[PDB]
This record gives sequence, C-alpha cells and structure tokens, in this order.
Amino acid sequence: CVSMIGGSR
Amino acid sequence: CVSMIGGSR
Amino acid sequence: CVSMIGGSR
Amino acid sequence: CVSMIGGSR
Amino acid sequence: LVMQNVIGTLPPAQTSGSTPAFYSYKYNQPLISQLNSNSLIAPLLMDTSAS
Amino acid sequence: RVSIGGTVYTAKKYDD
Amino acid sequence: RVSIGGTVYTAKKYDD
Amino acid sequence: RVSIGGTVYTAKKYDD
Amino acid sequence: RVSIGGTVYTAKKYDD
Amino acid sequence: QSGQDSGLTAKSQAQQALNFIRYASAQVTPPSLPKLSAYSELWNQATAKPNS
Amino acid sequence: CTDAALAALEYHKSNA
Amino acid sequence: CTDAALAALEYHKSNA
Amino acid sequence: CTDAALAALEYHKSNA
Amino acid sequence: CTDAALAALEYHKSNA
Amino acid sequence: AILQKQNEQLAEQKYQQEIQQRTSDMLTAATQLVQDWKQVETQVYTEGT
Amino acid sequence: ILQKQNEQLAEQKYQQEIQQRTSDMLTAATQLVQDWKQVETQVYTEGT
Amino acid sequence: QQEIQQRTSDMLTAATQLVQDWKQVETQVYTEGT
Amino acid sequence: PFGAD
Amino acid sequence: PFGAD
Amino acid sequence: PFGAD
Amino acid sequence: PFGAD
Amino acid sequence: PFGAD
Amino acid sequence: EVIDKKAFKDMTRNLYPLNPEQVVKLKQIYETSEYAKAATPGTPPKPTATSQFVNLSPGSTPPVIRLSQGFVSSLVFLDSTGAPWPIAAYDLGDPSSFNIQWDKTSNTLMIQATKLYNYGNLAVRLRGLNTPVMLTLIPGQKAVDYRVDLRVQGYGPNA
Amino acid sequence: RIIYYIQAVIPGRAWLIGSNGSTLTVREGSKIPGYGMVKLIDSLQGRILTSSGQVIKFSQEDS
Amino acid sequence: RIIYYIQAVIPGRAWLIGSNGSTLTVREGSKIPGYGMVKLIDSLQGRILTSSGQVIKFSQEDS
Amino acid sequence: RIIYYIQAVIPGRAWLIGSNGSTLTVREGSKIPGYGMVKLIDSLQGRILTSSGQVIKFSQEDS
Amino acid sequence: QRDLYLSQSKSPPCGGNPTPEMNTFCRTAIPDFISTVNFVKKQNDDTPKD
Repeated sequence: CVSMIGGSR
Repeated sequence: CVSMIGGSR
Repeated sequence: CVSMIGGSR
Repeated sequence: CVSMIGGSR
Repeated sequence: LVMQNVIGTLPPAQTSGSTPAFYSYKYNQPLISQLNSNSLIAPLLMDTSAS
Repeated sequence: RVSIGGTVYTAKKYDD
Repeated sequence: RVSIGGTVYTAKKYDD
Repeated sequence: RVSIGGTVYTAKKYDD
Repeated sequence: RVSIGGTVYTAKKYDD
Repeated sequence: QSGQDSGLTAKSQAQQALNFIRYASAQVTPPSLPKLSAYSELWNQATAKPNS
Repeated sequence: CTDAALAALEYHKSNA
Repeated sequence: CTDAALAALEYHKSNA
Repeated sequence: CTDAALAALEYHKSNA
Repeated sequence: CTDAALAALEYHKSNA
Repeated sequence: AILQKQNEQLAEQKYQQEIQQRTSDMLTAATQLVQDWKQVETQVYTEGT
Repeated sequence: ILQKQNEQLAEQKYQQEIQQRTSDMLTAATQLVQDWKQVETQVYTEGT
Repeated sequence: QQEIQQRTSDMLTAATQLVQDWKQVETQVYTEGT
Repeated sequence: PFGAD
Repeated sequence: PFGAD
Repeated sequence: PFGAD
Repeated sequence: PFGAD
Repeated sequence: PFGAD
Repeated sequence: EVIDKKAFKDMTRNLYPLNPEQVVKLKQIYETSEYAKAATPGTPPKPTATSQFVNLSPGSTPPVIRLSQGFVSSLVFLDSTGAPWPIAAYDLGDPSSFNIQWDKTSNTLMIQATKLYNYGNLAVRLRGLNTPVMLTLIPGQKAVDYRVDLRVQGYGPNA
Repeated sequence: RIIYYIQAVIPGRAWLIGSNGSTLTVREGSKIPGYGMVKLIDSLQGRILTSSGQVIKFSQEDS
Repeated sequence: RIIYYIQAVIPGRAWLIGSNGSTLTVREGSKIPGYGMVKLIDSLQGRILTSSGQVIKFSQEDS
Repeated sequence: RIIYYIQAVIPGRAWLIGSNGSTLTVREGSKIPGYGMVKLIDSLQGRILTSSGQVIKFSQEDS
Repeated sequence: QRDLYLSQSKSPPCGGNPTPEMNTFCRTAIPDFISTVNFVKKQNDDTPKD
C-alpha cells in the first residue's frame, strides 16, 4: 500500500 | 375504409 | 407493451 | 450491483 | 453548339438516383471507354457491330 | 380517423 | 412509462 | 456510489 | 505517503 | 518486406514499380473539380427551361 | 379500442 | 420493480 | 470498506 | 525511516 | 369606436403566425412524402446458372 | 424597485430554457432516427 | 454560480471522449497456421 | 369520394 | 394507438 | 431502473 | 478506495 | 528519502 | 507548503474531473440509453419455421411469407415427394424493399426485409415447372418466418 | 366448425389459415364460412371482429 | 412438473429452456404449461412472472 | 472440507479454483457448495464474503 | 427569390447542408408588409391608457 518514495521523516 | 392507426380512443 | 427500461420506482 | 470503486469509507 | 452536342445533357449536382452526378462511377461508365488510350492501340481489328 | 376519398370522419368518444 | 401507439400512461407511486 | 439503474443511492458513513 | 486508492493519509513525525 | 505504414506504401518490388508509375504520372495530384456552391448555381442556371 | 373504430366506420358509411 | 410495471400495465389495458 | 458496501447494497435493495 | 512508514501503514489500515 | 376594432384586427393578424410556421414546416415534410411515394423500384431478374 | 425589476427579469427568463432543451432534442432525436433507418445488407459467403 | 458551468464544461470535455471510446469495438483478428 | 366505398 | 395492443 | 437487479 | 487494500 | 540509506 | 496540498486538490478535480464514482455512473447511463435505443417496442415477432403446401390451381391465394426488418427469411422449394426443387430463376418486384441472396444452383432463397412493413411479391421460375411460383412477402408483423417449406404441387427433378 | 388463425394482417386485407390447411384472405366485408362475414379488421392489434361475435386472432403458437 | 429456466430474454421475447431439453418462447400474453399464462417479462433482471405465482429466472448454473 | 482460493476477480464475476482442481465463476448472488451464498465481491481487495461468515481470498502461494 | 429557391429544393442554397438561418429562410414564407404598418394602434400604444 505504501509508496515509501513518498516518505518523510 | 378505416385506418386504425389513425385511431383515437 | 410495457417498455420497462424507462422504469420509475 | 455495487461498483465498489465508486466506494467511500 | 457542337461542343454542347459533345456533352449532351449536363449532369446534376449530387445525386446517384434518377440521374447521376459528374463524379459518379455510374455516369462515368460510358465515357471511360472513350477516354482510354488502349481503346485505340490495344485492339488489333476493330469491331463495327453495335454490341 | 380519415377515409380515402378525402373527407374526414371520426368518432367522438369511445373507450374499451 | 410509454406504450407503442404513442399515448403515455404511467403508474403513480409504488415500491418493492 | 451508483447502481446500474442510474439512480445514485449511497451509504452514509461506515468505517472498519 | 499515499495509498493506491488516491486517499492520502500521513504520519505526523517519526525519526530513526 | 513492409515499408513504413504512413500512408501509401509498397510491399514488394512490383509494388515499388507500381508506386513509381503512379507517382510519375502524378495522379496523386488530381485536378480540382468545381466547388459545390458555384457549380450548383451555374448548373441550375444552365439546366432550367428558359423563359419560364 | 374497437368501439371508436366501429363508430367512426358507421359514421363514414352513413355520411356519403 | 414489478409493482409499478403491473400497475402501469393494467392502467394501459384499462385506458384504450 | 466492506461495511459501507453492505450498507449501500442493502439500501439499494430496500429502495428500488 | 521505518518508524514513519510503520505509523503511516497503521494509520492507513486503521482508517478505511 | 371602430378604431379599437381595427386595433384588435391587426392584433389578431399579428398573433396569427403559428399557423404559417407549422404550415411551412409540413410543406417541407409533405413534398418529401410525395416524392417517396412517387418512387417505384423496378423489378430485377436473376437467371440461374 | 430593484427587487421588482430583477424578479421581472427572472419571470421573463423562465420561457427559453424549454426551447434550448428542445433544440438539444433536435440534435439528439434526428441522430437516433438516422441510426434507426439504417439497414445493412445481409452478406453471403460461398464455401470452397 | 459560474464555477458551476465551468465545472460542467470540463465534465463534458471528459464525458464526450469517454463515450467515444465506448462506441469503439475492434474486430477480431485471424491467424491461420502454416 | 363517397360513403359507399 | 389502442389499449388492447 | 429497478432495485431487484 | 478501501483501507484493507 | 530515509536516513538509513 | 499548504499551497501544494490545496492546488493539488484543485488539480485532481480538474485534470481528472469525473470521479471513479462518476465514470462508472456515466457508463451506466450509456448502457441504459443504448438499451433504450436498440430495444424493439411491443412484442417482437415470433421466429418460427413453418411449412405451407403450394397450390398452383387457379383461384388459390399465393403463399405468405411474414418477414422481419433486417432478418434472414429462408424459403426452400420442395416438390410433392419430399425432394428438393432447384430454382431456374426468379424476379423480385419492389427490390429495394427486400434484399435477396441466392446461389445460382440451389433451391434456397434468402430474403431480408429492407423497410419495415411495406410488402411486395416475388415470382420464382422452378426447374421443371412452367407455372410461376408467385408468393407474397409481408414484413413487420408479430411473427417472422425464419424458414418455410413450400410443398409445391408438382414433382421436381428429384423423386 | 373450422377454426381459422391469421398468417398475415395489414390495413385492408388479412391472410387467414384454417385448421384444414386452406389459405384465404379477407377485407372489411367478406364472407367467411361459419364465422359469418367480417365486421372489421384491426391490423395493429391483429384482430378481426366478425358478425358471429367470433374474434379471429393470431394463432397461439405463432403470435 | 417440468421446470424451465431463462435461456434469453429481451423486451418482448422470452426464450426459455426446460429440463427435458425443450425450448420455447414467450410474449406478454402466452400459455406456458404448468405455469398457466404469463403476466410480466422483465428482461434486464430476467424474471418471468406467470399466473401460478412461479417466476422463471436464469438458471442458477447459467447466470 | 474443500477450500477454494480466488483464481481471478473483477467487478461482478469472480473465478475461483478449489483444492480439487475445480474452477467456478460467481456473481453477486450464487450458491457455493458448503460456502453458502456469496454476499459481496471485493475485487480490489481480492475478497469474497459469503453468508457462512468465512471469506474467500487469493491463495497464500499465488497472491 | 423564395420561389427561385423552392424551385431548387435540391442543389443548394435550399439543398445540401444549409447554414441554419438560410434553412429558416427556405422555411419562411414572406408576410405582407403593407398590412402591418398602422399608425393608429401604434399611437394608442404610445399614449398611456390614463
């Protein structure tokens, strides 16, 4: 489900 | 003589 | 006779 | 009947 | 007068029913044989019978 | 309703 | 709802 | 949400 | 971070 | 073989020769036949029975 | 239905 | 559903 | 998810 | 890093 | 007196165009009906092999 | 006064919506009937 | 009030291309073996 | 056009 | 157009 | 459009 | 769009 | 974009 | 950075205007409108295969073929004994109202009514039969002649 | 008697088929055996009302 | 009795097939053995309502 | 019992494969042997809910 | 002009694919203008009823 390139700390 | 499609109740 | 696609509940 | 992509929580 | 006699009746605008147009195949069917060049060089003995 | 000669003949009101 | 002759007759309100 | 009748009937609010 | 349905849900603040 | 499928294109040596002979004969530029409006007007002008 | 047709028929037959 | 269809049908067959 | 869908479908069946 | 991803995926699977 | 009668005559004339509009309409329809009943499609013979 | 006049403009407005929907219906109904008058000739294939 | 008809404009400038892709039915292809 | 047609 | 169609 | 589809 | 994807 | 790359 | 969020929402409503809800509902109004257009009003004709004995004696009425708009009607020509009777030829009066297909050898005629209810007649020259096979084609009724076996009064070249 | 069902009906004539295999055709007034003479033909409904009250109607297995 | 299932259904025509392999068609008003005569034919849902209260639908293993 | 897993699923029909090698296709309402009657087809989750409360998923080894 | 047009139903302007207003022209017969010009009614319209 997660697109971790759309991630942020 | 009568055309039933020219009919009206 | 009944054209029921033009249905109305 | 249900179009679930026409769905919303 | 002579060159109108060459055409005859002038074709109508856009109709392929009672009378044909100027670009219709059906109207062009007799003139195409007139305007073809092998109509003169290809046949070897011409036929004079109205077939 | 209309005949073939040209003159119109029509009933007034009749249900079934 | 509509018939074939041209006249339009329609039921008022019903549910199932 | 819409059905195949064309009338749009929708649920209100449900979570899981 | 966005899921496949198009609805966007995000975490607040997390460090590693 | 198969040439680029963009409009008229040949598929064989004979087809290339035919495409040449069409293209030298320049039928690909056909002559401009009359316009519908002006031709229609001069047609019903020249076909109609005079003085009526 | 048929009542109007027959009435109009007799009306046309009676009126020359 | 059927209720509207049958009510309409009887209304047509009653009204010529 | 599924609860919204089942409530929707039962509402569609209830209101034809 | 992974803490944000885990909080996010929990928030996604908790909210339909 | 008759001034207002002439008034309502020209008023009647000037409310009276629905007649002519549907007139023109059904001439355009009617001549096409005339043409397509005047049409007669000629019979065709197929002689078997 | 101003209220009176825009009420009158609204009153005059409620006559042309029917005719514009009517024109849209010409565009729709003629296209349907043209679809409907189309009949396409049956095709025959003779076996080898 | 105008945001509405601009909305509807963009609705139809999508809906017309949806309807045109739905009338599209592509004919089957045939491949006969050697 | 007559009524005995 | 009749109702006995 | 009926609901027993 | 559902949360159990 | 993480700090454990 | 809130500008990114809000203007992005403005985009997901303009670039893709119809929601996934709306595109399927638009599909539905599609299929229902087209289901309205192609749907034949009234009860469509009963497609049945009949068999009629052709009487060629003077005073008899020609056989009837009840056809349907855009539908293939198959007329097969049959002698007394139960054997096929090949067609010598035929003439179709009123031809742009019925489209007829026929392979030149067989005994079998394919007619599709071209216009809805306007009727006509059709003459068929048979192989060994001198009298014409005269028939009346009427389209657009509560029944469609999907096949008809004409039991022609004579005896054909097959016995 | 002989019960007749119709094979074709158009404004005016109507082509009838009896139980004996005989085919006939009728108009607004025409003598039909047993049924009297025709009173009226309704092509839209596919009925024929006759004098004898008998109503001629497309055969149950073909209508 | 003999139980039929819907093989096809359109506005008007209703094509049904029985458990014996027999295949028939129905209109607005038609005699169907065992079921009496039909009232209604819903084609988009595929339900045929007849006199005896029994409704013919598409077969469970065919719908 | 016989446990089935989803073979594929789209809005409406869902094709499922059992442990016996049997393949079936289902709709909104259908009879699944042992499983009862299917209440819902969640195609985007690959989920089938039926009346017996159990849920049909894609197999662990093919999803 | 209208007579010349209707004698040429086909072969546009009255045929082919006319522009809408010229279709209305082919449709529209010509009224009588001297029956429309009347000064007394226009006077009554101008003056108030009071």
